Amino acid sequence: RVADTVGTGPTNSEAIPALTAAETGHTSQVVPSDTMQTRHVKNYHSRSESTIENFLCRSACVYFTEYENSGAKRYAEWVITPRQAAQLRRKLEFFTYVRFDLELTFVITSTQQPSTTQNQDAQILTHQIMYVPPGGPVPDKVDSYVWQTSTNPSVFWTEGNAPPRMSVPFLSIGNAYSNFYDGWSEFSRNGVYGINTLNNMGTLYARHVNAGSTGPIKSTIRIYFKPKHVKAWIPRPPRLCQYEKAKNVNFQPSGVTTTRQSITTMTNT
Amino acid sequence: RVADTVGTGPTNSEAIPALTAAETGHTSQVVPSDTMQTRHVKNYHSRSESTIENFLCRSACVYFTEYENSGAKRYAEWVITPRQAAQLRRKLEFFTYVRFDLELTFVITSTQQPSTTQNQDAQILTHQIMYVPPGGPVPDKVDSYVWQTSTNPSVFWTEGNAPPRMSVPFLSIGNAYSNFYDGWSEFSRNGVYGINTLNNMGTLYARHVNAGSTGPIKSTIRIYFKPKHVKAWIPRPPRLCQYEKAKNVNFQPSGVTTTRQSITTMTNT
Amino acid sequence: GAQVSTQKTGIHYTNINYYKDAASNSANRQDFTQDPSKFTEPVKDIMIKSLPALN
Amino acid sequence: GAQVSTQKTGIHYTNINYYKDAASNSANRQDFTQDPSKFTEPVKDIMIKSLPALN
Amino acid sequence: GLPTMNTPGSCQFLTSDDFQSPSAMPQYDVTPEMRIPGEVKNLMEIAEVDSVVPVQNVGEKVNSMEAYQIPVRSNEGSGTQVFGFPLQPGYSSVFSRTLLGEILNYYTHWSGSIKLTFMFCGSAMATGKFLLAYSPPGAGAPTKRVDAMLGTHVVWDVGLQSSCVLCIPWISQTHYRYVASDEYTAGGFITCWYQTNIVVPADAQSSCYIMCFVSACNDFSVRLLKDTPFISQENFFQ
Amino acid sequence: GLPTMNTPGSCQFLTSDDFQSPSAMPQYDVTPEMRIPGEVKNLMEIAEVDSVVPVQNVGEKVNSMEAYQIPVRSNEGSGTQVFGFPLQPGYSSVFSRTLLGEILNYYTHWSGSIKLTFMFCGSAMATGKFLLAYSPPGAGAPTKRVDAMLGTHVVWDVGLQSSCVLCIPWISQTHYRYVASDEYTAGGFITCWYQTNIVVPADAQSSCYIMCFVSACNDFSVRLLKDTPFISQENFFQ
Amino acid sequence: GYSDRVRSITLGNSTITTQECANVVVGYGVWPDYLKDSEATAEDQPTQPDVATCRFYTLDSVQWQKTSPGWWWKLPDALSNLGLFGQNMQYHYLGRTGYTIHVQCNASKFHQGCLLVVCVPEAEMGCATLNNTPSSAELLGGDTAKEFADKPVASGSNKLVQRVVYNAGMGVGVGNLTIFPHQWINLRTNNSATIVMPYTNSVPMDNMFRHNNVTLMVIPFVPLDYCPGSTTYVPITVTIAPMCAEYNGLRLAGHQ
Amino acid sequence: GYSDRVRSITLGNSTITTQECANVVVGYGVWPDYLKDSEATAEDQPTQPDVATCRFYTLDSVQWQKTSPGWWWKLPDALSNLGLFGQNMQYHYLGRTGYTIHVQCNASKFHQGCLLVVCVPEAEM
Ligand SMILES: CCCCCCCCCCCCCCCC(=O)O
Ligand SMILES: CCCCCCCCCCCCCCCC(=O)O
Ligand SMILES: *C(=O)CCCCCCCCCCCCC
Ligand SMILES: *C(=O)CCCCCCCCCCCCC
Repeated sequence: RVADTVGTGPTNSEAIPALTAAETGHTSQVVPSDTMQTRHVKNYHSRSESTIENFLCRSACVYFTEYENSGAKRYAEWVITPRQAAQLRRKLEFFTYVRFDLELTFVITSTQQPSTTQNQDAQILTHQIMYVPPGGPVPDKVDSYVWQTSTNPSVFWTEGNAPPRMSVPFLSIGNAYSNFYDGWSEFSRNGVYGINTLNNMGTLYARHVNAGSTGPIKSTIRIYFKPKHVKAWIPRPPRLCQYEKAKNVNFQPSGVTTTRQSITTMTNT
Repeated sequence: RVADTVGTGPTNSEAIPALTAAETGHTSQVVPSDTMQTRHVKNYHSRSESTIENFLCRSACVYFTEYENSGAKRYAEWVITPRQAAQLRRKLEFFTYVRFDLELTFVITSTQQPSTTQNQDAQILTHQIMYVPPGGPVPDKVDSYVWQTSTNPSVFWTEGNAPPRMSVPFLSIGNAYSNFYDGWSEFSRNGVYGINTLNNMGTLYARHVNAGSTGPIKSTIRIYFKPKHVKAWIPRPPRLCQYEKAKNVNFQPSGVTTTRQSITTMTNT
Repeated sequence: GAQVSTQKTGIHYTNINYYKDAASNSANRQDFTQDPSKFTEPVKDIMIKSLPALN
Repeated sequence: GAQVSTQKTGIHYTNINYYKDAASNSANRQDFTQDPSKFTEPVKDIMIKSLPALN
Repeated sequence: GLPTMNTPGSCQFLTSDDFQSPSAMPQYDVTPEMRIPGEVKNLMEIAEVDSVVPVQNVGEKVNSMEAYQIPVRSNEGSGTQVFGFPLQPGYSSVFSRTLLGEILNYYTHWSGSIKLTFMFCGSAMATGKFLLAYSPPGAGAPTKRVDAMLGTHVVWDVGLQSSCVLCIPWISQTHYRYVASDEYTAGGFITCWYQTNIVVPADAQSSCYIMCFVSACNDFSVRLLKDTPFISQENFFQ
Repeated sequence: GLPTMNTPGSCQFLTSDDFQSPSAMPQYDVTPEMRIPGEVKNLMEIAEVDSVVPVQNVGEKVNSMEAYQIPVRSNEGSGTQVFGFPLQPGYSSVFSRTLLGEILNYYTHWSGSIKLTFMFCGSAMATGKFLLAYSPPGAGAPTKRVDAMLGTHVVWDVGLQSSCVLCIPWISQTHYRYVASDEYTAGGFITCWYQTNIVVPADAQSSCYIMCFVSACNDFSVRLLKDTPFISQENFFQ
Repeated sequence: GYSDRVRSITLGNSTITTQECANVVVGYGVWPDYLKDSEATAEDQPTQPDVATCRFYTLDSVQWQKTSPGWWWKLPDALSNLGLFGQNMQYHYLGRTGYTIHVQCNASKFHQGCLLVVCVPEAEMGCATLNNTPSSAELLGGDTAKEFADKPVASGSNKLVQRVVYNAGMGVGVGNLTIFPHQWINLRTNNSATIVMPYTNSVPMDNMFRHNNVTLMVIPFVPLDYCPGSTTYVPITVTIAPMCAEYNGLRLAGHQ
Repeated sequence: GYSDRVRSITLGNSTITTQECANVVVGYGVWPDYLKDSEATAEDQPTQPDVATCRFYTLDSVQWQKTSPGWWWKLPDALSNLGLFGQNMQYHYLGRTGYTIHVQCNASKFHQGCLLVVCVPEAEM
C-alpha cells in the first residue's frame, strides 16, 4: 500500500525539511505535509502492479522464423537471444543482473502457398521443435538422425490444438543472468567485447514432421518468453537510443528528450 | 421473497390509508389489505431474477468488425465503448453510475471469399486480439513490431476452438464508471461536452497471425460484454427516444407513448 | 478451500476458485437485498399511512 | 496438499501444483515487499529531514 | 494424466453462463469504492416508485404534457366516465412507458398488486367525489357507474388530502401473468366515474385536472428475462 | 472417465495468463543464489530516486548537457519567470524521459506527489531568493509572480543548503490520472520566479545555473500496464 | 399546538419560513456532510467558509404563465456569481457541496396548477442538431432561468439544446423524472417545495465550472389557470443554499 | 546539527525558508489568535476561511538604492486586493487579523547597508 497524508497545520521554526544539500547523493524524503498544510487522507492505493514480477511476467514475442513444406528452407534454426526484439529486451535492461524461470509458448501458423499444383488436399501438419544445448549435434537436414531427440528435449505439436507451452529453469552458470558485460572473452582483453561473450544458450530447430500435401505450405514459428519467478539486481537508466544490434550496445546518439520552445512554454512542440 | 397478504375484515374509522398528499415527493405504501377485505395468502414469490446482477450479467454483443487475409483491411481496430449497441447501452443507462468487472468473450468467424484463385487449400487460421491501453504504441500494419505484446495483453486463438474469454477489473480512475456527464473536458467550459470527455478505455486491434490460404478470407470479430460483480447508483428514466450517436445523448424527440382513441378506450390502436 | 452454498429452488453447489484475482470470479447472482425507502419515501418527516399526510 | 491464498481485491483462491519441478510453477504476483533506502538515501551518515544537510 | 471424458456442452458459449475466466490484468489495484447516494440493489426498488401515467394518450397529446392530464369538469349529471384503461402494466399504451412498464418489458411474467395514486389539481375551492373502480375480467368493462359498482371500488372525496390511492389487488387464476397480452392471462378494467359532480364557487375555474401515478406493491415481482421491444437499431451508432 | 465440460476460453493463449507448464528440464539443479547488491523489488523503488530533469529542452540543447541547466542571472528587477512546465510526469517532454517518466510510460494511470529538488550551482558568493510555485488547473498558468503567489509555493533562500525541495501535492478530482494527456485529467503548472534578484560581489560570476531533480513521494503509485511508445523496431536486430 | 404545514430553515444569515408545505425531501435519504479522510484524494487542507458560503441565495424570480413549458437551472453554475460561494469557486480547482433548494410559489384558492420540482443528478442534455453538442451558452444560465420549449427545436446547424419539455431535453419520458428527488407545488395544497440534496458524483470532489453535477427543473404538469379577477402575475422564486462546501486546490482566480 | 540562522515558516499553501536571520520578533509578546466570547460584541457567527486567507502573500519587490529614503505599506490595505483575503474583506463589515511579516533582502559580503523593519500600530500621518 501507499502512505496516507498526515493532517498538518502552520509552522514557524528552524526545522527545515525543505532545504538540503543534494550533493550528498541522497534523495530527499520531503512529503506534502512538510511544505504546506495537509489534510488527513487514507491511502488504499497499492503498488501491486509495479512489482518486478508483474512488470516482466507477460508473454512477449522474442523472435520468429519460417520453414517450408518443400525446397531449401525445410527446417528452421534460431540461436537463442532475447535481444532481437526491442520490447522485451528493453524491460530486462532496466536491471544489470536478472535471475528467473521461463515459460515458453509457441504460436505456429501455416499458410498455403501459390502453386500450379492441381488437386491439393492437405493432410494435418504436425511440427517438431527441438532444443540443441551448446555442444550437441545439429540437424543438417530435415531428416538427419539428430531429430530422434533421444536426450534433447523436443515438442511435437499437431495443428489446430492449443499452443505448445513448457517452462524452463534458470539455466545459467552464474548466480544470475548478466544483462551487460563490460569485458572480453579472452584474457588478452581481446576477441569479443560485451554481452555476446556470455550468450551461450544453444539453438532451437523446428520442422514439419510431415509435408501433408502436394501443394506448398510455409509455416512461421513465433517464440514467446515470459519471465516467471524473477529476481533483478542493480537497476539502471532505461534505453534512450534505439537498438542497432542484437549482440551489442551499439547505439546511434540521440538527444536527451524532445523539444518545446522557451523554458516557459507549457506545451510540447 | 415477496410479502404475503394479511386477512382483512370491514372497517369504519377515521384512519385513512388511502388518502394522502402526493406533493410530498413520497410514494404511498397502500396495499390491497388497506382498501378492501383481503384473505391471508402466503407469498413465496421471489425477486431473485430482478437483482441488478441478474439484469445486467448476460453477454451482449457490443460491436463487431472485419479484417482480411489480404488487401488493405488486414487488421482491425475498435476504440472501446458500450454505446455503439442499443441493447446493452440502454440497460446500463438505467443508472447514472455503475461499477463492475467485465467478462469478455469473442466470437471470431471466417468466410471464404469469391476469387478466380484456383487450387485453394486453406491452412488453419490463428488470430491475435491485442489491447492497447491509452498511451501505448498502435499497430500501423499487420506486421509492425507492436504485435509483440511484450507488455500489452493479447489473446492468440486458433479457429475451431472454444471462444476466447477473459475477465477484466474495474478499470476506472473514478470510484464508479460515469454513464452520464453533464460537463466539459476544458475548464473554459469548452471542447467536448458529455460522456465522451470521460471515455478513455483504449483501443482493441485484431489480425490474422497467418493468411492460411491462396484464396481470400475475411474474418468478423464480435466482442461480447458481460458485467460481473455489478454496483449501480442513482437510477433514472429508461431511454425513450432512439439513440442517434455513440458519443452523445442526441435524440430526436418522440411522443410520451403510443396512442389509442378516447381516454375510455380499453384497447391500443 | 471450497465453499458449499445453496442452489436456487422453489440442495447445495460446491465452489472453488482457481484464479488469483477477484475479477476472475463468477457473478454474484444470489444477493436479494433490497431498500426501496430511498426512492419510495425519501421524505424528512415520517409519513404514516393511516394518518392525513397534510395536517 | 493445497494452498488457499488471497485474491487481489480493493476472498480466497485455492491452489495445488502438479509438477515435480519448481520451475513448472505459476508466477509470484503477490510480493509487494519494497526497500527504496538502497537507492534513495545510500549515505553512510544518517540524514534527518528537519535538520540542515550540511552543518 | 487424469482420465477425463467430455459431456455435450463442451466449447459452447451460452450467453447466460456463469463461469470463471482468467483476468487479463493481474494484481491490478482497483480504485477504492466511495459511498455514492441512492444505490439500487433490485429493479423492484425502482418499480415501487410512482411515475406519472399518460392516461390521455389520445391523439397528439401523446406528444405533449397533455398525455399526463386527466380532464375533470363540472357537469349537469353524475355517473359519467372520467377514464378507462385495462390492467396490462407492460402492454397497454398507458402503462407500457411508465417506470413500472419499462422494467416489466424486460421480463416475461409478472405478479402483484399496483397502486394508482390520483392527485386532484384543481382550485382549492373545487369539490367532488369520484368512484375509482377495478372490475376483474369475465364480463366486459363496466359501461355505467352502476356496473362499476359491483367491482372493487374506492369512493374518493376530494379535500385537503389531494390524492387518493386506488389499490388494485392480484385477482388471478394463475400465479403470474404474461407481460405481453394473452386472453388466458387477462387482467381486468380500471374505470373512473363521477360520484357527485364537481362543484365550484363563482370566480373559480370549473374544469380541472387529475394526475395518475403508477407504482408496484410489496408483493409485486417480475420473472423470465428477455429483451425490451422498445429499443431498435439499424447500424452501430457512431 | 470423469465427465467434464469445457467453458469458453479453452485452448486460448492469453499473453498475461498465469498457469503451470511442464518443465522441459526435469530434476535440473539450478546454480545456487548469491547475494548481489542493490536488489529491486518494486519499480517504485526506482521512481523514488532523483534523476536530473532536462528543463531547458529548448532547441538543440536537448542534444547536450545544456538541457539539464536552468539559467539564472542577476537582473534589474524581480518577478521575472525562471521556467515553467506543466504537471505531466509521463507526457511533458521535460518529465517524459526522466527515471520517473520512463517507468510511468509503461503504465496507464498514476497517482501521487512529486518532489522537485532544485540545486543552486553558482559561486559560493552568490545569493538570491526564488518563488517556486505549483498552481492547480482551472485558470491558466500564472503569468506574473503575483498570480503564482496565490498558488502552492515555497520561497527558496539560497544559502549553505544548496538545494530546496518544492513538493507538489496530489490535488485531483479523481484518484488517479492518465499518464498520457487528457484535459479531464489535467494536472497544473509549475513555475519559478525571482523573489529578490541574484546579488553577487565584484569578481564573482553573475550568471549561474540551477539543476532540477524529479522523484516520487511515498504515496506515488502507477496502474494499468501497457507498452512504452519510446522503443520502436522495423526488423529483428542482428 | 403544531402543524405539518409550518416550517423554518435557518442557514447562516438567512432564515426561510413556510406556512403551507409538504415534508422536506432529503436527497437520496442522505443529508449533506463533509468529505472523509477515507474517501479523500486531494491531500491539501480544504477551506470550509461555513456561514459565508452555506447560506440562502435567492436567485431571480420567473413568471408562471398559462403557457410556460418549464425551466431549468444547472447547479454549481447558478450560484457561480453569487457572493462568497462564487468566489471560493473561482479561486479553487476543486469543490464539493450539497444544497437545500427552496422553490416558492404562492397563488390563491381560486388559482390552480401543479409544478414538478426535480433535482436531476447529471442532466446531460441533447442537441437540436444530432451531430453537434449544445453550446455552453445554451445549456447554462447563471441565476437566470433557462427555459424548456413547448414544441421541437429545429435541427439546423446549431448547438441548441433540444428543449421539448416532454423529453426533458434528455431523450427520456418527462413523466418518469419522479425517480430523481422531487416534490410538487400543487397550488391547491402547496406553497413551496424543499429538497435537501447530498453530494452526488463518482469522484470525491470535482471542478465547479467544468462540471454541473445537479440540474434543478421546474416543469408545470397541470397549467396555471384562474378566472378573471384572480391576479394574473404569479411568480416563482428559487432560493438555494450550499451545504457543507469545501474547497481544495487554491490558485489564482478563474476558469480556462 | 542546528543553527540559529536557519528557519522555515509554513502557512497554508506557502512555506518560507531563511538561511540567515535573527529571531522571529513576536508582536508585543503576543502571538495572534481568535476573538473570545468574553471580548466579543458582534453577535453574528464569523467566517474563518483559514488556509484560504491566512497564507503567504508576496507583494511587489522594491529597489534599494544608495539614495532610497524608505518605504511604507498600510496593513489591511496592501492585501486588500490579494486573493481571498481581499474578498472576505469586501463582503464583510467587520474583520480581525494578525500577521507574519517577512521582509527579504539579500546582498553579498562586499555589500553593506542596514534597514529598520518596523510595524507601527496606528501610523496616523
Ligand atoms: C524445446 C525446449 C526449448 C528450451 C528453450 C530454452 C531457451 C533458453 C532461454 C535463455 C534465456 C534468456 C537468457 C539470455 C542469455 C545471456 O545473455 O546470458
Ligand atoms: C485483450 C484484452 C482486452 C481488454 C478489454 C478491455 C475493455 C475495457 C472495457 C471498459 C468498459 C465499459 C466502460 C465505459 C467507459 C466510460 O464511458 O467511462
Ligand atoms: C480446498 O480446496 C482443499 C480441497 C481441494 C480439492 C481438490 C481441488 C480440485 C482442483 C483444484 C486446483 C486449483 C486450480 C488452480
Ligand atoms: C492435497 O492435495 C490432498 C487433496 C487432493 C485433492 C484432489 C486433487 C485434484 C487432482 C490432483 C492430482 C495431481 C495432478 C498431478
